[PDB]
Amino acid sequence: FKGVYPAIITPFKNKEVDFDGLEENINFLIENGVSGIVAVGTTGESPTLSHEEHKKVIEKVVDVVNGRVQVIAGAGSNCTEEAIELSVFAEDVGADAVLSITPYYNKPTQEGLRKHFGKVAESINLPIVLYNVPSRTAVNLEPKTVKLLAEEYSNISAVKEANPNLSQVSELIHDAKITVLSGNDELTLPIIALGGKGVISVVANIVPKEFVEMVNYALEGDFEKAREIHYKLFPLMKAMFIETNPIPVKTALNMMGRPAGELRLPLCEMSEEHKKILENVLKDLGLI
Amino acid sequence: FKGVYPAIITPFKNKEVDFDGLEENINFLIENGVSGIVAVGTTGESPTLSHEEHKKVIEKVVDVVNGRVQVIAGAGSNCTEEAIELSVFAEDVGADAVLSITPYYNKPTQEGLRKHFGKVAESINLPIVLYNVPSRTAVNLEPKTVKLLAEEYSNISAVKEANPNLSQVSELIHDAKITVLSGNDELTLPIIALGGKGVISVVANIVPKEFVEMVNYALEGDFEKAREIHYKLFPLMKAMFIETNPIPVKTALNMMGRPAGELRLPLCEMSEEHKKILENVLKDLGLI
Amino acid sequence: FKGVYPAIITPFKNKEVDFDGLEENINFLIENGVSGIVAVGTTGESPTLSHEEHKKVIEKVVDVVNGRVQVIAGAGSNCTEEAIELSVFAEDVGADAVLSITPYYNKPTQEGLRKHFGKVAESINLPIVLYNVPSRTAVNLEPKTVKLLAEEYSNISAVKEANPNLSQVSELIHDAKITVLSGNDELTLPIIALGGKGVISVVANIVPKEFVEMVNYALEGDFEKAREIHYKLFPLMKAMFIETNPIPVKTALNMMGRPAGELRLPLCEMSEEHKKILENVLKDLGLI
Amino acid sequence: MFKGVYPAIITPFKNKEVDFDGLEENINFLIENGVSGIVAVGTTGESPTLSHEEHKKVIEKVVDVVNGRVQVIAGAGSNCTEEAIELSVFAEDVGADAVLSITPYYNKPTQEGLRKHFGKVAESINLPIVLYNVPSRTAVNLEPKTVKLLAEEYSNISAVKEANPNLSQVSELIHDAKITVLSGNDELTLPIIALGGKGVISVVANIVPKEFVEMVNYALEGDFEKAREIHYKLFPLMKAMFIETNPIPVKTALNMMGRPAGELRLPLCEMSEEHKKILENVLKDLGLI
Repeated sequence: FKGVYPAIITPFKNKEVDFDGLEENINFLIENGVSGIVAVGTTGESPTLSHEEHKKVIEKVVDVVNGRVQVIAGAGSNCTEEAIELSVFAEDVGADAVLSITPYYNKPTQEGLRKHFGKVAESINLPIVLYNVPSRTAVNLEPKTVKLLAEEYSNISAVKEANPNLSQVSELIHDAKITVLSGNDELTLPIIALGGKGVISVVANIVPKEFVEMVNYALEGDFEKAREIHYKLFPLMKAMFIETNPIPVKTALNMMGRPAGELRLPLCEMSEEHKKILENVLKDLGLI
Repeated sequence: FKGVYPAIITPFKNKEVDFDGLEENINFLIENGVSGIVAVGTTGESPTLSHEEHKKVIEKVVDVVNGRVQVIAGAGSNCTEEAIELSVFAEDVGADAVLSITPYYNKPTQEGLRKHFGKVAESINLPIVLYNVPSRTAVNLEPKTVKLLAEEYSNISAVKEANPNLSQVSELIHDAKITVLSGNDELTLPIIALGGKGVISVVANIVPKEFVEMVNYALEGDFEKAREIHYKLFPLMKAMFIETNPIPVKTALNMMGRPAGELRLPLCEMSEEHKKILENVLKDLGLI
Repeated sequence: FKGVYPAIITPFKNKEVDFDGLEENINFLIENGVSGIVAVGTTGESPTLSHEEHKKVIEKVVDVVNGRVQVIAGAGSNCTEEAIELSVFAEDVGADAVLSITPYYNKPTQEGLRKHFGKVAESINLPIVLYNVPSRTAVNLEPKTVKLLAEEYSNISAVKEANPNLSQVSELIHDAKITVLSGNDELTLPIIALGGKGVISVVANIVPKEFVEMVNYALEGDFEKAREIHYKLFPLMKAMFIETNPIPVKTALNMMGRPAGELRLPLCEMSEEHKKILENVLKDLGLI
Repeated sequence: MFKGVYPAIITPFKNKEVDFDGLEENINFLIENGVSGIVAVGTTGESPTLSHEEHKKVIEKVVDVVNGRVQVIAGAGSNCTEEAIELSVFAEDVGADAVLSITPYYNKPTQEGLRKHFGKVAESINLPIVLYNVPSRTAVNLEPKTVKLLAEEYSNISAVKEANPNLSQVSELIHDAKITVLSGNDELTLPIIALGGKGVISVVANIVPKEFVEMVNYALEGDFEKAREIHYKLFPLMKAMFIETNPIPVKTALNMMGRPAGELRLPLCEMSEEHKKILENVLKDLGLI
């Protein structure tokens, strides 16, 4: 795993997944140089997709990409048995990897997380991206735990790290001997300087070419040029979290006239104050 | 809503729900004076129950209780369509009310929270208990949002408040359109002192009788007698969070030889260290 | 220690301590039922008094009170040498107790705190009220450290507890080593329910009579009547922290035409937005 | 401007008194090793536990010993505005090159209170001023909007030592401020420079000045492959520097290495036996013994 992997939105139309818009979105991202696509993660609205829709979206992404970039299937759950069914499906349907979130809400212990991901890792042969986002899940996947997992299971391959405490990123790089992927667009630059190898990205849905450029300069070690793009995208990056992801990214795509449509409850339209702000940021970049 | 409402565990035996054990537990609680039972909440491991088991547990609680005390059924979800469907089922199956958790993990705005709970309120005629636990969900249901909800829908009746900042409870009581139930055993006494009317409780699975008396003292305004049971049980209350609920409560029940059985992954067995502490707490109380 | 001790403001006039206003304020609070006076704490702007103003304000409080009620002198500092000096001064000048805050900013360890408070307790024969407020000091004085202090030093007699996690208060009460005084006006009712014996108060500066009545109702165990006043005063109690104390309380006292005067930098006049909220709260109470 | 590595020097004590000879010897050690400047009597220097007179004499000793070879930044912050002015005026009068000025701690002023506070400091002197933000100690966060107003009004508001570990605060400063950002966290120094910061005010540069200077110069020149190598080699040491509250670990470490430090002043006190051993092993691993 290296470079930019947009966490793609799931577009909706007439209350159903918009499979055609999906294809068009995927092809857009591929023309602009992304290394891969993460299907049905948080930005894909996994919580509000039926079991059956989650499967059809993954299959659609696998079928459209048709090997041109890595397809990473969202397969996390806070129920271990479900995380297994999903991971096995991702392998069977032809995904190249699995993104597996730490169980949210039920708050397992570190031993719980170890056991949980261990089952997941044993269930499939695919590379697994562990996904840590304490601010949403109420649990922090500790580096020592990842080190144990990584040393037991060769397919445990990377961490998408969205803990904003970057000394966790140092511990992972130093002790854990795992690939770190940024889980926060705005921390991608400093995480890559730390040893990080890429990013699973929200904003790359909107500006894939520029984000790909930025990340490529950061990987090459050209931070002067990376910073230039970072600072240019900086207001857009802030606007991506002006309300909870994916409310902003879908709003922005609608404003640009790209496929996205409605958010599913309990997610809902941005405030007007917030819209105008995003509106202005998009205008400043000449995106609309 | 008034008094002690144990949030019951879901006992397991041979990877299946222990229906006889459930029945044994319910009658134990009823016989010790609880006002009602909360089925398949987070203490009942709802995250790791199948859709089928969820419905079967609630049906069994309804049928065993047989109108004797209130049955409040867990029916929340971070997907609104799923919340509506669970709530409809609880009504159709004969439950007296619905416990509805704020969407966890996807972090809806206050407006999205209001829309989510509105859809739930509109789907059923049963009284609804809203459930706020920011330390698990990563979202705080604000008192002004409860106020707007209780104003719009007459079946929005109570809030199980587990926010540990008791100014939020004072604000709920002040902006007075709902009954406040303690969502934390150890804060039950000060929450009733503030004007709370009961508790949805973990510890009441273990010491139903004593907790019922404490609460009744607090409700009567006799805090000297209430404090005396609070303090007797204080070490027990702490041990109930020595690891993530329901790990300790199930552990404790197994210890006492009562129906409980295993935890489902990613929840797992307590530390040897932590069990020793729990064991000793239990022993000092003559429960083992 | 029992009942209501206002932490009095230090009024200023023409850039100097307003000793007459001070006298007038003290007399007003005594006439309206307070149990004592806390001089030159945080609410009295101790960080912005010179060393000589600090000693003078305390001397004046001692002199005006003239033994009528207990005088508790702010002493204490994040430098142990200064804390001893301040404490020995309080004794020499005729105060009845000392209020001693945990060192702020320099973050000593629990062992550091024990040694700091030990040196203070050895330096004087007066009773000492420990002051814990992690939200300001960046340090939490653990109940086990209090237990240890109280066991070694018989003049460590109380803790002013401003940690809003009321489990910490339950722990302090369970050890029964020490009197608990509320450090937060709005948590006074629930803290007394838990076994607290009173409050070091901000809002008592504004409504001494009403707050004294609330607190006595609570100490007698009449929570029905305690609740009535707590809810009557709730919007005021919130207004008291709408910005950092003592900016609201001095603002309210000036609006009321009582001695208070200017705030010393870095504290400064409240926002116009916050002034409007406070003024309406004072008007609702008939205080302006 | 401010650039490169500025250690926040300890104040060494001998027999309950500031150890001036030890202080001199520490200063020359750091200068020998290529530091850009010295930060005197900040938190690492136990500013809370020094007398007024010790504070003054310590800054005086630092100015004199340094003798213009490197920049001297004098800690002169207080949570009392009148005292912050006084300390600042003194730093200028005595010959320091710059003032470090911490957001008032404990009393929790509002943003506007902070602006007015730093405004009075800035009006009091002509020295460049480094604003120090460290919410984990002060209970307050100086917002980039507030820094931007300061810098727009006062030409001598020159840098921020940023110890807030939320690094998008750092990119908000780089993006909006026009102030120099200095790292306030040894372990975040490398990612802060990547974001465009220009150096660090450092605890660990007291122990390994030559290594830190060179890691920083690599990160400054944009050679992150080599910055990373030194960052990870020092990573256990950087964590040890906060194993207990700074400056407990750094002084414990200097004493272990037989360099001037001596005792901590209450309420600071000796490290636990368990923490001592962890520190010792990391010192042993780097061969600092």
